[PDB]
Amino acid sequence: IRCFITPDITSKDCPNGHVCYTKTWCDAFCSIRGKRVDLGCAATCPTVKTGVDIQCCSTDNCNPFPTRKRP
Amino acid sequence: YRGWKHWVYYTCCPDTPY
Repeated sequence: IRCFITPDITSKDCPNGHVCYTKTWCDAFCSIRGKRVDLGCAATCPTVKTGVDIQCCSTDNCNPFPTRKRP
Repeated sequence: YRGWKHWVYYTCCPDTPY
């Protein structure tokens, strides 16, 4: 359910979601175009650390201003 | 020409799942 703007892509709401899981994770490389960091839509706050900056928030409007790219 | 993109990701226009 629309937890932030959009997970991988643009079109719809994360098919898997509960908490606005602001996941700034790179795994090792970060192979997608150039993620705009944290969005979420997953479950719990099980780690939130290491090389994974996670701003897991269970608020209603976790998505402050509809800006994606910008200029 | 033609080959536009299947590139957007982060919103602007349609999808990047193709």
